[PDB]
This record gives sequence, C-alpha cells and structure tokens, in this order.
Amino acid sequence: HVEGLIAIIVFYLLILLVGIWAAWRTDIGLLVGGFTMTATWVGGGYINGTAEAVYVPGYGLAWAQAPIGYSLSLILGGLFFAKPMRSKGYVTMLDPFQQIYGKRMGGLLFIPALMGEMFWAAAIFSALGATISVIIDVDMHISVIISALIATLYTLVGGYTDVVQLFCIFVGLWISVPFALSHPAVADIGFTAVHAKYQKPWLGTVDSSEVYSWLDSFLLLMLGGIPWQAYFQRVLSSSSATYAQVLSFLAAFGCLVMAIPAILIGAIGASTDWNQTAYGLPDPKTTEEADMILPIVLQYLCPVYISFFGLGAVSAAVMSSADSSILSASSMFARNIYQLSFRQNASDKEIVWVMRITVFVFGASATAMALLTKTVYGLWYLSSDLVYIVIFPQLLCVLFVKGTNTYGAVAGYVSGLFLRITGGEPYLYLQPLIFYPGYYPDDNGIYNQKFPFKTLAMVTSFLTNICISYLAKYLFESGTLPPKLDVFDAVV
Ligand SMILES: *[C@@H]1O[C@H](CO)[C@@H](O[C@@H]2O[C@H](CO)[C@@H](O[C@@H]3O[C@H](CO)[C@@H](O)[C@H](O)[C@@H]3O)[C@H](O)[C@H]2NC(C)=O)[C@H](O)[C@H]1NC(C)=O
Ligand SMILES: C[N+](C)(C)CCO
Ligand SMILES: [Cl-]
Ligand code: NA
Repeated sequence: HVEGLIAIIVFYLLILLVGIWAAWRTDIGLLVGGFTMTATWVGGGYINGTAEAVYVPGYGLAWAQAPIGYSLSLILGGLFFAKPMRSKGYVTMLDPFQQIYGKRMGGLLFIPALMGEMFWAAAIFSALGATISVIIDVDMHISVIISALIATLYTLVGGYTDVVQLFCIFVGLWISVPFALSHPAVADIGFTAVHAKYQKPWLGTVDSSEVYSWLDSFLLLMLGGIPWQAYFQRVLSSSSATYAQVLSFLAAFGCLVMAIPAILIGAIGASTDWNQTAYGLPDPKTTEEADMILPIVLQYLCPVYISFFGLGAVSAAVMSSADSSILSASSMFARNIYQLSFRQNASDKEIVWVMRITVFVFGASATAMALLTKTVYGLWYLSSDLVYIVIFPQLLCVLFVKGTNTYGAVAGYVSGLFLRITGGEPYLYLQPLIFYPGYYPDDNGIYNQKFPFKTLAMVTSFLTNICISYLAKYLFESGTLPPKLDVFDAVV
C-alpha cells in the first residue's frame, strides 16, 4: 500500500511539472484546464473540514462523506450535463431557467445559489483564520477579518497562477505527514484505526438503523454539488465538448489525490498523546477546538519551517477558491438580476461599478458568518443543502423534460421548500413539525431524524413539477379554462 501511494504521488508530481512547463509555454493544454479546475474545486473545506471530520469521535472516516461526494459530482457532470448545456448559447447557469420560465423565476432561483456561495466563502474564511491564529499566534476574530480582507483584495486585483498554486498546495501538504508521523507522542495509526488507544477508533461505524441517513447525506452531497456556476463557467468556456468532459474527469482525479493527506492528518491527531506535547492536557476536543486540529498538528508536532509550508499551502488553496466563489456570485447577480430584470439599458461603467459593490457586500456577509461559526465541516456540508432541494430537480426538468411550464416550477418550488423546512434543522435550533419514524432526542434536546426526508422532498419537487406542468397544459388547451386565465402566458 505504501508503494502504490508513492507511485501515485510521483506520477501526479510529474504530470504537474509537465503542466507547469506547458502553461509557461502558452496536444498539451487539456492538462492545464484540469489543473485549474482542481485548484478551483479544492479549498479550505477539503483540508481543514476533512481533518476535523476524521478527528472528531462519533464521525470517523465513515461519516466524512463530502470529499468523496464532491469528487463524484464532477464525474457525474462530465458524464451527463456538459454536452446538453454547451450548444445553446448560454453564458450563465441561470440562462436556461430565464429563457424557459421567465425572468422572475430566474430571480427566484438565484437565492439558493447565493446562499450556497455565502456558506462556502464563510467556511474557507474560517479555515484560513484558524490557521493564521494558531501558527502566527494572533486573536481569532482579527485573523478571520484579515483573511477576508486579503481574499477581497486578491479578487479585486486579479481582475498560469493556478498551476503554481496547485503545486504549492500539493508540496506543502505532502511534506508535513512524514515529520508528524515521526513524533514520539504519536502511536501506530494502523493500530489505532481499530483498537481505540486514547479515544474511539478513527475508522467510524454505521449502525443498522442509520443506513438510510447515510445514503440520504451521500445523495445530497453527490447531487447537490453539480449545479454550481464555478463549474459551468469552465464547462461553457471550453472549445469542445470532449474538452469539457476530459477537464471534469481530470479535476475529479486531482481532488481525490488531494484528499488523502488531510485524512492522514486527522488520523495523526486522533492518535496523539497530548500530555507529551507543549499543548498539554486537556485535549484539543475537550476544549472546544476540534475544528483547529490541522493547524494544531502542524504547530505542535512538526518543526517551524514545516508549519510555515503548511500555512502557505492553506493560503494558496483558500485564495484560489475564494476568487472563483466571489466572481461567480457577482457575475450571476450583475448579469441576470440588475441588467435583465430591470434597467436593461446600462453602460459598461455601470456594470463594473455594480460588480465592485456586490463584491464588497458579499465579502462582508461571508465575514460575519465566518465570525459567528464554530465548525468548518458543517458549513461545507450545508452549502449544498438548498441547492440539492431546489435547483437540481428544475435543472433536470429543463434539460431533459419537454413540456415544463411556469406553473409546474412554482408548484415544485413551493412543495420542496415546504417539506425541507418542515423537516427540521439540527445545526440551528429549529424543531421538526412532522416527526418521521425513528426520531430521537439529541444532547441539546433537539430532535433528529433517521428517515431520509430530504431525498423525499427532492423527488416530490421533481414529480410535482412534471404533473402540474402537464395538468396546466391539458387544462388551458382543449377548452375548459378560457384563455384569459393564462396569467403566466406559459400555454397560450
Ligand atoms: C503527563 O506526563 C507527566 C510526565 O511523565 C506525568 O507525570 C508523572 O506523574 C506520575 C503520577 O502523577 C508520577 O508518578 C509518581 O512517581 C513517584 C515515584 O517517583 C511515586 O512516589 C508517586 O506516587 C507517583 O506514582 C511520575 O513521576 C510523573 N512523571 C514525571 C516525569 O514527573 C503525568 O502524570 C502525565 N499526566 C497524565 C494525566 O497522565
Ligand atoms: C462548491 N462545492 C461546495 C460544491 C464543492 C467545493 O469543493
Ligand atoms: Cl473547499
Ligand atoms: Na483552491
């Protein structure tokens, strides 16, 4: 197993060097697109969130589903969505919705995408702030504010760096594991994977009653990661469809390669006798600092220059993801809402002036949410919840179903939102209203659900869209309803 890992890391390093040379020169070129897509996809959530999920007792590796689902989402996109979206003149993911349903429905569907982008930005800001606070020894709120300011300045100024940033992430992450593994306080991770030396084994467990919840979460992560503007901008900006498919496949492979050292760092943190280090007792989890485990491992189990290399890798990943997130949000707003829904005649100066103010407002909101949070994996998971509930069924309807109307879209929107909201939300303090079978009280008194209700909400939204569209089409034609009642003008 060691030889295979060495071979794959050597192969990835060699192809990275080839990509760097090719990008400097600018046959080859499909490599640099995949590398840039990988740099866009992998950020603060892929590293700190994965380490925190592996480290926390009660989660383990079994419940760290996001790094695998988000990689499978790229494969699914390249398989089924890249070609249908490429030959219709679309510039934004919201264009088909506005062209088929209307501008108001596009504006309505804009909200979950903005919420997801905001959650992702908050998560990555929290990750970078925690790293800066631990390694440089600064107050956490100041560190988060500094990280947000640096990201905003980088995005504004930027308007083959991605390949070099990916190289920095790869080298900085992979150079730290050998030094942390050799510390005297760390035990054999192969033993502690199953045998519970200091805490529960870091390979988790799934009970016979939680299989449906596990599948529900996995489906949410895998299907909610597809409809994002950061991916579709790259898909639409390709020169051919095969180019986009190969780019998606290479990006997925790169993300899978990137995920491994974070899991190793989480296991190392879970296999440490902290009484033998300068951190001392209590443990990083007895103190409410379990989301800081990667910087703590870098600072207290590695030499100083290794910790600085890890800091540089985290900074590179966070910058490369934040730039794309902010740009996608601002572009979506400035094109689809401000210039299409109203004020259709606007000069180019007005558009850039709108873009800058949107960038600042989005950054401020993400900074506030990052300041108010206490977990990185939670926001990374939640960034795709409403996307999966709302946007995915309607994308399926517009791409592959003929006969969709504005009526079915309204019905599906309302039904999906109702079911999801009524289900409950244990991260907040919202309580369920339906109480599906298998509910149990938590430590905080909040009821959790063992029934897979989010997938049910998604399927209900899709089926309601189809059924209401065809019912309206039958009703307005063939008499029955006179034409004056066609308010949406969807059937005429
Ligand atoms: C964290 O590590 C330190 C360092 O080893 C631990 O300190 C150790 O504490 C034990 C008891 O608390 C000491 O044992 C004592 O030995 C004397 C004989 O010298 C005996 O008469 C006493 O009754 C007691 O058994 C041990 O000497 C001491 N080690 C050092 C180097 O001072 C500490 O206990 C560790 N903390 C935890 C929670 O394990
Ligand atoms: C944008 N997502 C949150 C869906 C994936 C990040 O890796
Ligand atoms: Cl991320
Ligand atoms: Na990145």
